[PDB]
Amino acid sequence: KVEEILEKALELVIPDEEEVRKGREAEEELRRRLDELGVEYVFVGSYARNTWLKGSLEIDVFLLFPEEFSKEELRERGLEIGKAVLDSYEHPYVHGVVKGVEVDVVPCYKLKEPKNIKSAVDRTPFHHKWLEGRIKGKENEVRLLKGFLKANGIYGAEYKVRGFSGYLCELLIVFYGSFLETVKNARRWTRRTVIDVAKGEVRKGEEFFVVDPVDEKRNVAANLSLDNLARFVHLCREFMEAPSLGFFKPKHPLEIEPERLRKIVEERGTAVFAVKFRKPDIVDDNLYPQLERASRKIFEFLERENFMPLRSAFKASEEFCYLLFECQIKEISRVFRRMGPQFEDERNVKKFLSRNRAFRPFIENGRWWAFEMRKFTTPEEGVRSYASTHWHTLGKNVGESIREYFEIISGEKLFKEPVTAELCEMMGVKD
Ligand SMILES: Nc1ncnc2c1ncn2[C@@H]1O[C@H](COP(=O)(O)OP(=O)(O)OP(=O)(O)O)[C@@H](O)[C@H]1O
Ligand SMILES: [Ca+2]
Ligand SMILES: [Ca+2]
Ligand SMILES: [Ca+2]
Ligand SMILES: [Mg+2]
Repeated sequence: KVEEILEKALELVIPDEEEVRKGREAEEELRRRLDELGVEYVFVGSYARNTWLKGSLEIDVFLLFPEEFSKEELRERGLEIGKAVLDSYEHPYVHGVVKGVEVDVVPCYKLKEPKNIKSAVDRTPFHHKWLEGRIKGKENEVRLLKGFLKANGIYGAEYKVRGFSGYLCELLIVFYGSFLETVKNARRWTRRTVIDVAKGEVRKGEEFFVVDPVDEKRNVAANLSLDNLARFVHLCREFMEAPSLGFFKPKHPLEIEPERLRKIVEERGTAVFAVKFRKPDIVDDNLYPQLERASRKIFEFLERENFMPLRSAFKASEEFCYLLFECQIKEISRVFRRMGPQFEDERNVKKFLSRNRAFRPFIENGRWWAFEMRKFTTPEEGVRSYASTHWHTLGKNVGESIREYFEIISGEKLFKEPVTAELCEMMGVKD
C-alpha cells in the first residue's frame, strides 16, 4: 500500500503547470536584465534544483563580488532588476517580485572555493554546488519529505516553526536515497544522533547534528527543536505502521463553539487565562523567540508562586499577542509560611520577631517560621503583579509592549479572542 500512497502524495507535493509557468517566465526575464548589467550571478534556489514544494515558488539570485562593501552595488542591481523592491534584513538583501514571482537578490563573494567572510550568505553558493549534482532525479523524493513535514507543521527553520529547513530535507534525501528510506531510518533516530553526510555515516554525539558537507562544524539541523525532531520520528513510526495520504494533508482546525470550550475547561477544573498585549513591530524571527521567553518566565513565576502551571502557549495575530496559560490551582490560601532563622541566631531572631503579624510565628525543626499574607491568591492576580513590575524580563520588545499596556483575560471573553486553535491544542482537545 505504501508505494501507492506516495504516488497519490506526489499530486499534493508537485507544482501545477501554471505556477511552474510563473517560474520559467520570471527566471528567463530575470536573467535578461541581469545579463544586460553584465552581472555575475547564480540561482541558488530550491527553484534552481526543481526541488521546491507545490505552491511555494521563489527564486534566490546570488550576486558574486570580491572587496568589502557590496551593500549598495546590490541595492542597485536588485532595485534595477526587480519590478518591485522591498528590503529585508552583512545582512541587507533585496526582496522583490519579477514577472509575478518572489525574488531574493543577495550579494556574496564569488569565492575561490571555501573560506568565507563573516560566513553566512557566502556558504549558500557551495551548498548549491554540493546539492546540484547529487540531488538530480530525486527532486520529487524531496518534495515528498517537505510535503510530509509541511502537512504536520514542522517544515521550515524559521523560529516560528523550529522545524526542518529545506537544505536539511535535501541533505537527508541525498543521504538515504528517498523519502521512504528516510522515514524508515528516522524511526530509529535519537536526540544524540549525528548524521554526517560527507562521510556517509551515522554516529552518536551530544545532540541531533546533521553535519554540513561544506562545513563540518555547522549543524544544518540547528533550528530543529528537540520536540519537533521527536515529533518527526513519531510521525515516521506512525506512517510505516499504517501509511495514509492523510499524512500529506493539513489537519483541520477544531471547530469549537465557545460554550464547548467553557465546558471542557470547567470539566478540567483548571484556571485558563491569557495575557493580551500589542504586538510590537518586529520581524517573526525576533518576535517569536521573545514570545517563547516571555511565556517561559511567566510560567516559571507561576510555578514558584505555586499555582502549578500545566502548560503554556502563545499566539501572534496582526495586532495583538497572547500568552496562554492553564494552572491546576484556581485559588490559593491567603496565608503562607515565611521561613525564619535558626533558633540559635539570637539577632536575626529578634529581628524576625519584631515585625508585626496577624498571627504568632513558631518553631519547627529548630527554625523559626511565620504566617504571612500573600499579595494575591489567584494565578490571574499573580500574573498582573508580575507583568506589571517584571516586564523587563519578558524580552526587550514584548516586555516594552506589555509595559505600555496589557490585560489578563479569562472565561468566555478569552474564548472570543482568536486563540481557540492554540487553546485546544494546549489542552489536548480532540474532534
Ligand atoms: N543555502 C541554501 N541552500 C538551498 N537553498 C537555499 C539556500 N539559501 C537560500 N535558499 C532558498 O531557500 C528557499 C527554501 O528552500 P531550500 O533552498 O532550502 O530548498 P528546498 O526546501 O528543497 O525547497 P522548497 O523550500 O521550495 O521546498 C528556496 O527558494 C531556496 O532557493
Ligand atoms: Ca508554530
Ligand atoms: Ca509547531
Ligand atoms: Ca481574590
Ligand atoms: Mg529565499
